Amino acid sequence: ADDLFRYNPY
Amino acid sequence: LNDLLICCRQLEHDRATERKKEVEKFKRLIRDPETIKHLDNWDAVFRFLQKYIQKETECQASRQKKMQEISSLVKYFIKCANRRAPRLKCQELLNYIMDTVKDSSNGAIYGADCSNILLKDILSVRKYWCEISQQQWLELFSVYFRLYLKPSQDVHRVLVARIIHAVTKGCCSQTDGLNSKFLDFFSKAIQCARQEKSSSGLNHILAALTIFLKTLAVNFRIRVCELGDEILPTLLYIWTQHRLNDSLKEVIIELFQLQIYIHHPKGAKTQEKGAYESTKWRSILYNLYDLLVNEISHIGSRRNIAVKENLIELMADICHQVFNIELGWEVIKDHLQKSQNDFDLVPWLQIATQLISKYPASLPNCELSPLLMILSQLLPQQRHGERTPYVLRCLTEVALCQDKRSNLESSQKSDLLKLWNKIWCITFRGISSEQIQAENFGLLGAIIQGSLVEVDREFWKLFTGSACRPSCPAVCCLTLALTTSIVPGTFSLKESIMKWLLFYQLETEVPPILHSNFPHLVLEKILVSLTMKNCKAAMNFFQSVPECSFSEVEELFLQTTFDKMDFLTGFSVHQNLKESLDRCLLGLSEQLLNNYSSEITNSETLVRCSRLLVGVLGCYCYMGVIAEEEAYKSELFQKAKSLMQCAGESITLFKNKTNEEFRIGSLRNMMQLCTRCLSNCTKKSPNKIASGFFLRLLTSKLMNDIADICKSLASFISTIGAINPLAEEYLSKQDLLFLDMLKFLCLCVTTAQTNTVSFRAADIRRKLLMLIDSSTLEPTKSLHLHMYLMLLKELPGEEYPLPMEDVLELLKPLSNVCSLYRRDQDVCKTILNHVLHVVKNLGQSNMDSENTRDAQGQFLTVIGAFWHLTKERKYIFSVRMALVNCLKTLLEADPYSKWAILNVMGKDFPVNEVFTQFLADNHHQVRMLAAESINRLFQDTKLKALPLKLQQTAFENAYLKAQEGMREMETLDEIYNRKSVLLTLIAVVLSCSPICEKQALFALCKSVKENGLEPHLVKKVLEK
Repeated sequence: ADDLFRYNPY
Repeated sequence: LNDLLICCRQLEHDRATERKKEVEKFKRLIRDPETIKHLDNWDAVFRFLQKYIQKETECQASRQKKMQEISSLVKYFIKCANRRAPRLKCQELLNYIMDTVKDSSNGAIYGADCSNILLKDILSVRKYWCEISQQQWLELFSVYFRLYLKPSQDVHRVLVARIIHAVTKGCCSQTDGLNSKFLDFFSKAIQCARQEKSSSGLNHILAALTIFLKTLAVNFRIRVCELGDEILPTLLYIWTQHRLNDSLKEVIIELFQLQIYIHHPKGAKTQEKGAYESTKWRSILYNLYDLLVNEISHIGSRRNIAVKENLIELMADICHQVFNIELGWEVIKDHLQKSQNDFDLVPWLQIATQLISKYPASLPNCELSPLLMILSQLLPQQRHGERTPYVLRCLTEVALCQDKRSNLESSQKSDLLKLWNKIWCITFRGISSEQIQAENFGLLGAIIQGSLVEVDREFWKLFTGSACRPSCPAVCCLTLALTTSIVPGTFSLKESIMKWLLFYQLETEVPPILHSNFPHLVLEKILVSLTMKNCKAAMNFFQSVPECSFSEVEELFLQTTFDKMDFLTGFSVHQNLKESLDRCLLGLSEQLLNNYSSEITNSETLVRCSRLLVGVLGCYCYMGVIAEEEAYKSELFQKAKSLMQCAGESITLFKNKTNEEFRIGSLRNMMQLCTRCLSNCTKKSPNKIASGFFLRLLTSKLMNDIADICKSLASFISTIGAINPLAEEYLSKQDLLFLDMLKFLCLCVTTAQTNTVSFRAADIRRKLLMLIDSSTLEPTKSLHLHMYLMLLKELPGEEYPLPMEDVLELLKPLSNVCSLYRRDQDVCKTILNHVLHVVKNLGQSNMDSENTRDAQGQFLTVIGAFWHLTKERKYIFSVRMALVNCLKTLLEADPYSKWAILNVMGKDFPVNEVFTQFLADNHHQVRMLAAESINRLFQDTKLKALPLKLQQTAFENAYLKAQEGMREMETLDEIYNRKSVLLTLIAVVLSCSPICEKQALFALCKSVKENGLEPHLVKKVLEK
């Protein structure tokens, strides 16, 4: 729902 | 905790009278531990209360009192549960409010109380205001407007209107907007107002109608024009027959102005130029002209005799649209001549002034001489009356209009010269009257700028001496005279003017120049040009430096009809005069400095004097008079440095104790002045050199004190609907001062890297980055949001890129900041508009280390998240437009899409392919923006063309998307908009890319008969 905004390098 | 559950279970029953005791216990059991335990519980107690409400209402005056007390209980619960923070589930409460309001079984006062609670507790909360879905908005609007149309007349009706207002705003500011089919609803109300005389709440209804038309005008333009043609006569009848109160009159005037804006975008007179003409509209225009003429002759339209500005603007627009029952300038001339009382003369002067200023071409040439004949008869009264400033302003506008025309006849020119000389002779006497000194001088400027009168020797005497003290209009007239005249010798005059400008009373009483603000680099230019051998040439050289609402909807209207298309469009100085000027400036500066006291003198005066000194030095440095290195060793620079050092004492003292509240205004003024002093543009201008000198003036201690004050301030702890979190009303004086100081520091850091200064830019930048630390910054605070947005907008720079670690520091909290405000459309739009400034530093790849890819990924994941949310119909057209702007900036940064790729759902999309998707949007404005910015796909824009295959593929994709926009098809407006989008895309491709000219021409030829493009429109585009 809101995890898209966070940046995930791995 | 169990006690509350047991009490609720007991209240679930139906006791004869013990339920009153249970209610009293419920009201009295609310305590701090219960509230702490309720944090997540409120839903369960709320639904149990709903059970009690329905059970109680299941079982006249006594019933009305019971309803009143039960509503008091409900509002008590609502205010208690949300008193600290919005926690109650909003959808169920909205359902409850709708259920209680729609049924007529409840009493009128009970429904009024429920509506009041909805207005004051739901629509006043930003979270609830933002989380409401479109369907709830539409059903609320329908329910609360159907109630308004009911014949039941009471006091709550006005309140009901307010509700609709708020709802309308929400439905126009948080969703896609109401459907056009709702318009007839509004129409019905207007019809009632034709027969109903009380008119309880027409102001709010008409304001909501204005908001709806503003939102709905971008599309459905012909529909809005038809609605106006249908509605406006009823409004005119109401205006004629009603009481003529204030608010309703103002709202009706605003609605008329909006209708005129829509029908005639930016004064399009004829249909072939962009207007929309109809017989009904022309009749309405004539009737409204007559109504406004009648309204002007009224006491309430204005002791004061000037008419309200909105009425004057509307009158001027109507006159321009009506003027060629002659109804020409002869009517205005007759009104000017016939009227004797000044009360009946000022409005026509205002109308003429506005008509001349806004539409210079309205006045024909043949009417220039007679008009000046009439005006010259109104001015010469020896006493200056209340009508003199308006006559002066009208004469100024006439002079400025005549200056812009080149097709005048010789006889007309001679007559105009005679009249201008005469009225100059009359207006020159009485110049000593300060009461109108702001207007008089301005008129003189209009005469001097156009070279309409030869300047005599006596005019120059006005500046010298003590006849008139310096002022902004006087200085503007002086520089206008210096531009287009030669100073008579009569050295005795130039030195006199210099002394008058720099006059200070010898032994306190600060000079007027140091007290009144002047436009930047105006006094210094005059002072320098006075000392030069060729003053006129120096002034011309100084003036020759290159330059560094609903209007946009009107521009969009003009673009749609293809009526506007932004695309396819050795000096020497007298040594004695220079020494005299230096001596006078040094004397004034020393007199200011030695008289300085820690409290008596104001802070901004010292900064003004320092700015004047550095501006004079920079104006010298722009020419060959002085050299850069030895300008630093001049005594003027030392005196300016001393003045700034003296000015820093106030900053130090405020740093010592921040609790003081009376020092904020002076500090804010000084920060604004210092911000105005510095410039970031680099185009070899006197402003740049003056800014460099001023930057070199500042010491490290002052910067460190400013940074410490900023850190301390940061760490320190009616309207219609919910308040925007970015609204300035949430900011105190301390917050405003902190923002001003932060902007000043940002500009200092940005401009310091170019030159060399005493302080260290790296340390100040590090201190600034310390403010947005994760442990310190909370995005939920409005001040922190403003700080972060200001840093994002100001810190990045193109000429001198920031270190990539600083870019990472800037981009670190952006994900969380966007996460908090995912719901809010306005904050998302502002965030996108501010973050599009980082792409200039992100695009750099010379130091392509791991930090570069980390920052690029951090930015691209957020952009892709916004794009993915947009694809799911989650954002309004404003956020889409901001996203389109950001994508256009990204395309400018990386034309080849080497690194600008959006990642979402495990898939990758190049920015170029994503950009062409916006050509098939559901909103005309976004489609037009994309079509106009599509040229970024065919040019470097950093002007070399792209490879052949890339251009071919981009053109094919854009053309296919534009075709598909039409392919998925009363509604003439949609078809017209899609055709205009197609033609605009083709025209832009033709104008920008010489390679794809033949392909674009063939596509246009195909679409003439395949897509049914209008032959005249494509003919006009091809001609242009």
